[PDB]
Amino acid sequence: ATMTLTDANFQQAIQGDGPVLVDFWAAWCGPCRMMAPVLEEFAEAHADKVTVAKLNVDENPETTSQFGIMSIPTLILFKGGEPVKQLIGYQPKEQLEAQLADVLQ
Repeated sequence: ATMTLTDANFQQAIQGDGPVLVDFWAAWCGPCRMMAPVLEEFAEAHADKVTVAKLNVDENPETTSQFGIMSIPTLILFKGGEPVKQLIGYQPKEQLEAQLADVLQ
């Protein structure tokens, strides 16, 4: 699948006609430093059923600003440019994969 990306490629990911998990963390956020390793297992667990596309939020102001993406750790799931769902805060796997099941199903 996809992997870590930057601003001009955020778009070129989210436009795609498949589950693009955009994995918003940042270089300082205490809980995102603990969710990022949780989100490494959450990459592996379905690694080619979903794009996972991790980035340091501050580097991509584009469309981050539009969807209120200062609440990091944040996880938007896109396809076709359309965010079908958006999750925030350190959810465990059993809550994340449950909420996100509506694209893993």
